[PDB]
Amino acid sequence: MKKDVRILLVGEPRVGKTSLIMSLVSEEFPEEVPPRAEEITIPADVTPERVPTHIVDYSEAEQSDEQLHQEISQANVICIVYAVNNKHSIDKVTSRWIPLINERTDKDSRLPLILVGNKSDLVEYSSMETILPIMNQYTEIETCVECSAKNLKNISELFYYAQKAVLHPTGPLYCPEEKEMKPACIKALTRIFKISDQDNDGTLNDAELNFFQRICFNTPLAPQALEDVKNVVRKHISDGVADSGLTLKGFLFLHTLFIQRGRHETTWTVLRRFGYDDDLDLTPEYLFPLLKIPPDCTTELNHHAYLFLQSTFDKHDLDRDCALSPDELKDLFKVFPYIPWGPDVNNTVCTNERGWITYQGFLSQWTLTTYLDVQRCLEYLGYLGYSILTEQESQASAVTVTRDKKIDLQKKQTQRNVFRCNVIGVKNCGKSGVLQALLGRNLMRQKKIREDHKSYYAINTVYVYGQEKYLLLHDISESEFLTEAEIICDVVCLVYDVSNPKSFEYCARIFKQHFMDSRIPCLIVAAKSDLHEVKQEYSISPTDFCRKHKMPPPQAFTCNTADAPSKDIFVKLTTMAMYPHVTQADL
Amino acid sequence: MKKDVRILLVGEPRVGKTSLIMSLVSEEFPEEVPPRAEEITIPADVTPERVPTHIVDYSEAEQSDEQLHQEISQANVICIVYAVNNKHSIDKVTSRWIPLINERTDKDSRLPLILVGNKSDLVEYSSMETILPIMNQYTEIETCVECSAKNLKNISELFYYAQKAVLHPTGPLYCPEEKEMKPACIKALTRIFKISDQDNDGTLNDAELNFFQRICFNTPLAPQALEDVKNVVRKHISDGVADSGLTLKGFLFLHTLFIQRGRHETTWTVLRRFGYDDDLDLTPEYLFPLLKIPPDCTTELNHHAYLFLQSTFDKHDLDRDCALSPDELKDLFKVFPYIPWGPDVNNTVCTNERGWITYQGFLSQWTLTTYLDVQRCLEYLGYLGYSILTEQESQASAVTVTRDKKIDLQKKQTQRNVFRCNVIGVKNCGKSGVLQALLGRNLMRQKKIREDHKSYYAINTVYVYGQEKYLLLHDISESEFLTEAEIICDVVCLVYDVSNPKSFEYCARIFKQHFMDSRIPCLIVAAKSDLHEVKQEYSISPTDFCRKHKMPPPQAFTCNTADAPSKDIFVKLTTMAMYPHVTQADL
Amino acid sequence: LPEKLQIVKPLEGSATLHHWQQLAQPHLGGILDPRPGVVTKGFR
Amino acid sequence: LPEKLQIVKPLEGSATLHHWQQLAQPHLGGILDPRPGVVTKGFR
Ligand SMILES: Nc1nc2c(ncn2[C@@H]2O[C@H](COP(=O)(O)OP(=O)(O)OP(=O)(O)O)[C@@H](O)[C@H]2O)c(=O)[nH]1
Ligand SMILES: Nc1nc2c(ncn2[C@@H]2O[C@H](COP(=O)(O)OP(=O)(O)OP(=O)(O)O)[C@@H](O)[C@H]2O)c(=O)[nH]1
Ligand SMILES: Nc1nc2c(ncn2[C@@H]2O[C@H](COP(=O)(O)OP(=O)(O)OP(=O)(O)O)[C@@H](O)[C@H]2O)c(=O)[nH]1
Ligand SMILES: Nc1nc2c(ncn2[C@@H]2O[C@H](COP(=O)(O)OP(=O)(O)OP(=O)(O)O)[C@@H](O)[C@H]2O)c(=O)[nH]1
Ligand SMILES: [Ca+2]
Ligand SMILES: [Ca+2]
Ligand SMILES: [Ca+2]
Ligand SMILES: [Ca+2]
Ligand SMILES: [Mg+2]
Ligand SMILES: [Mg+2]
Repeated sequence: MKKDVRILLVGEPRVGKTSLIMSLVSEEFPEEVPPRAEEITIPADVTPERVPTHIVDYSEAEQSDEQLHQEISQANVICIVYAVNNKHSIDKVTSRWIPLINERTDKDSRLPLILVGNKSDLVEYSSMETILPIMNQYTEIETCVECSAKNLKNISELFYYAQKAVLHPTGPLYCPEEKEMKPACIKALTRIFKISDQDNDGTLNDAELNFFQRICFNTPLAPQALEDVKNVVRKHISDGVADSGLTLKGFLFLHTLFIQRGRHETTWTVLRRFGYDDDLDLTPEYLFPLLKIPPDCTTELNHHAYLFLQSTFDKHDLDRDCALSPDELKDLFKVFPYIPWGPDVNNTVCTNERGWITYQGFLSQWTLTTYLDVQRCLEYLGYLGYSILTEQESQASAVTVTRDKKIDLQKKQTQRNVFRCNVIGVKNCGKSGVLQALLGRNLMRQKKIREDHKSYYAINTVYVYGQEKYLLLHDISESEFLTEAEIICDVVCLVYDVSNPKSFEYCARIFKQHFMDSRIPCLIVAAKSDLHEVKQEYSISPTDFCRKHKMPPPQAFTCNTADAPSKDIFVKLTTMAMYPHVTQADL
Repeated sequence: MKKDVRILLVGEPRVGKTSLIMSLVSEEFPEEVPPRAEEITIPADVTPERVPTHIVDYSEAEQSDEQLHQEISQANVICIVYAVNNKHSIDKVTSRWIPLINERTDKDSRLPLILVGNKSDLVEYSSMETILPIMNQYTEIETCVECSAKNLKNISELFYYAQKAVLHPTGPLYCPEEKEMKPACIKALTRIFKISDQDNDGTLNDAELNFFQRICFNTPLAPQALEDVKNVVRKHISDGVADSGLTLKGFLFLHTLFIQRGRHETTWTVLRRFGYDDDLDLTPEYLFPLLKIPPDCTTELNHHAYLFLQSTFDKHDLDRDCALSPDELKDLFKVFPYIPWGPDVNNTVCTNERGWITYQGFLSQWTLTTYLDVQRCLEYLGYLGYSILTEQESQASAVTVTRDKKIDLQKKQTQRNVFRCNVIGVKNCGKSGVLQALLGRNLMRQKKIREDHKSYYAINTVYVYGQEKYLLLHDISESEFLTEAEIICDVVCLVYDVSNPKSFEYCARIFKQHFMDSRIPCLIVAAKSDLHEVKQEYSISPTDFCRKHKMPPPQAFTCNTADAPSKDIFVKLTTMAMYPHVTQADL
Repeated sequence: LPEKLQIVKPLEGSATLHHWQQLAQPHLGGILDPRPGVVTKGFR
Repeated sequence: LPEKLQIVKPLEGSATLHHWQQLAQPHLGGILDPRPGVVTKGFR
């Protein structure tokens, strides 16, 4: 985070600026003092941020102007000390010292300043006359602590308010001219409100607020003072406390009153717990943590993520129709910086009659991002707050890594849940009829889609032997050559055309390129069986070429039925995916 | 581990003991010095153990005798400084200072002492005359560093050898009288040898030694100097380097030469990496780490532990008969403090003809300790070195926690692998015939076991629908009342006697106590069907009382067959364990 | 003895550093609590 | 100014403390390497 904090004290001769440091280190006033103190540094266990603090003194008699310019250049915060039983010091604050700090310093960045008033035990009535122009003159003075070392009046408070200038800045949050918050903090606090609200009513009740106090601040509040918080935000603004509790406007009003009364750390702890930085953006190691993937391994989501996603679906489905409208889908991605899902997703996963994403489609899209590119899935779970709403170390505890493929063929047992199938076939032979029969749509529902929004991937659940699994189909286009990623699969579904005699050439040609030599079980299916069959022009018969190579015999498929198509090919493909050593005669 | 290290320097006036501390902090000799130095402390990033070090000086002119006794009482190591261009100092080392350290100190524990020789730049020939009686007199002097601050001769070496007296002791390892190691370190280094040897030949080759260097010391050795190590241990002892490499005797000889030449840290890093302490015993947080178990959850071993246990079985089966003899079972538990498995285990798990534990019995016993008491399984994997031989954080990464039971009945899907069945029946009705038919033994093999070694638990694998699972049977004895742990199950197997008319009373009585009201699927089986059946004396018929309560119809079982008994009841019990909502009519 | 020598006050056994540690903790129950003798920007 | 004040030498930019850190590291390749001017117990 930060390296070190250096506090520099300046001022007039005979103001007792060394006496404050000596009263801090001695815990009692020393009557006779040296003219300068050493660099007394304070350890990192006094602040929960664990950042050390260096205090350095300056005297004009023992130092030089080049040394003063070097220590002013090597600083982070400057405290200017005046004595209230004097008038030359207040004149020299605006005459020299605020010009001499700003003499060499460029106007791009300025160091924050603290004003210190000493010798307040000598005067009787506490007052403030000449300082109030100077706070109206320069925008860099933010705090005007008045102290006395003889009574020990705010001696352990001055250096804390000097350190809070560096560690907890008021720069990127508050604009003092227009007197509201900056819009980056406005956008940075609407997202925290939607994560902590767990039922989407628009209000925070007493149950979610204690969760917020236990996560952010620790040791949560007494049950009486929360109504005092609710009473003061009910008094100062009309649209604050609702029937359930705080709204978004009361939350933002409480945080801007915490900004403009001076307690900066209570909102900086809130924005630093949820993952932001000093520039109000989401950090690395929160969006992108480290996960190791061995070769020939797959990623899966465990049972903890499959309750969080279900609770998100049950949170954002307001009308209880078990479907997501585009209004509720826009409400789902308001915590995201950009919309992750395009119009391609609605043709990939299962849907209802109108064209809305259903329950199993919402699970199957999340069981598709994790299989292909796992870093996008750990990025997408970080926006919703997986590590916050479920108390875990990071986003990487949701993904489990399964066994190797070769050990699973060696020991003849598999524990996996997701299986990839590759569809290789000739163009214009109804491959997309096969990939849209897994989703339950016939040809009359296939005809009313646009070619501009077209998918190559499909995924749906398949029940075999009472057990629920996931089947994924990929359409490999006709290319005349295949790369390595088009070889990696578990089964393939080679499709031929019964109307075209040429087609059983090409797929069998693909079966002679890279697929017979590896031990991959494979299936041959026949498409458009509703049309009249014509005899193929290949040398060996397709049934004979199938039965020669130890294959299961070829099935039949048509998508011209009036109702939903039969799910019988995909059950056999999943069954061959689980048990590659079980030949269909051995079953 | 430790709090702080305090080094105290004593000696005569005008020996330059302050000049060593000033030459350490100034990195150059100061010609004029103050008579005393302050408590200059050295931070924790200079030693990998991360323990701070305090250096304190003493002068007789500025201090007092009570202050000297208090600082000698508040110390850990004392360095006594003599000047070699003097003879009064060597006299005062044995006259006062070694008596004055040992004046108040009890004889139970002594602080270690370092002897320092200064002013060696004045003399010409380095020699050692009068010190060699004193090392032969007191056993507490261990190091005799001679130094000079003018040439900077071993100034950064004296305080390291003083700190190594506290952090890396020679006390519990080496006995200087008989000149061998203590037997706790002898037993503490035989166990490290067997874990690092991964093929049980009795030797360490070049492959395992690089694994040992990478785990223990980091940045492993060059490929040329390992033959120099092997050459010097081949020279100094005859039974050292074998054909493959180092044996146990060469390993112990290398470690005792590292002890008796002074490099104590190389063996302390080895015994501290594998889990031991300063008292040479295994520590908590290594044997007993923390794992949280939610209520109504079960423990399982993942796929990483099911390769480590298989590699242990393939390591310790020398004759390759796929069975463990009691000689190899005694060789397996030589790294254990006590023998974990009694004679009860051979009647619990599967065995061969002679009575030896087989492959699946060795896996099934490890899938029984983890289900019942998980802390004993994380203790037992810590002796074999699961965290060392597979680079992981602890022993708790091998155990995974499954879903709740109630969510699994709610969503009608289970992902578990181990199922518990309870056997409730009348005494002398062949319950142990049922629990020893899962293991494949008939009545003729049942008759040749002793009643003194008798089991109540059984576990074996059951294949259903092509998938391998574990079935566990527990025999609940006749008690007339059942506790809570005898209610917790997945299925039960209520057995009745066809020879005794009373028996179907009692089991059905148990079915009216605590088991009908909960949604637990249950099975009724008939025993000793080889004998002649007699009609039961209950009011309703057993088939009618079975068919009234929505139950599957009662099976038949006899163990009087000549061959192995049929595994058909247990497949049905596992099938009812997986699918409690599937009634046998719905299948 | 040069000026490259850090002088460290220890934390334990100190009252002012304990006051620093207790004002350093973030809690939302400071909405009522005043403090004398400091004026900040936008203070009410 | 009392005697309860720790004076801390920093690690960085020091040669003797770097020598302390380099002799502090454990490595098994010190079976050849001598060192002058120290005699230990049982030294050969
Ligand atoms: N009543 C009262 N007297 C104070 C207070 N602080 C300092 N003094 C007295 O004012 C005198 C002058 O303060 P010094 O600390 O010596 O002046 P200085 O800060 O060292 O200024 P330089 O000479 O430029 O280094 C001290 O001797 C103190 O006795 C205070 O808070 N209250
Ligand atoms: N009679 C009949 N025609 C079908 C049937 N299935 C698909 N067709 C027609 O055959 C054509 C081929 O379907 P496509 O899915 O477009 O073929 P493709 O090989 O996947 O190539 P793409 O155009 O990229 O999708 C479609 O335009 C349909 O009109 C069927 O079951 N019966
Ligand atoms: N040649 C040489 N001279 C040394 C060495 N160490 C110290 N001296 C000189 O010996 C003188 C006496 O040492 P001191 O450090 O002053 O004596 P002391 O340790 O303070 O002893 P006390 O008076 O009891 O506190 C110093 O002034 C050094 O100049 C050394 O290693 N080599
Ligand atoms: N004829 C015949 N006798 C059997 C058969 N099975 C068991 N028996 C006899 O019935 C007796 C009952 O067997 P046990 O296993 O001892 O009965 P239990 O109810 O489990 O009670 P325990 O003594 O604690 O084991 C045995 O002593 C056998 O001799 C069988 O299949 N046929
Ligand atoms: Ca709410
Ligand atoms: Ca809806
Ligand atoms: Ca070996
Ligand atoms: Ca054997
Ligand atoms: Mg001063
Ligand atoms: Mg001295």
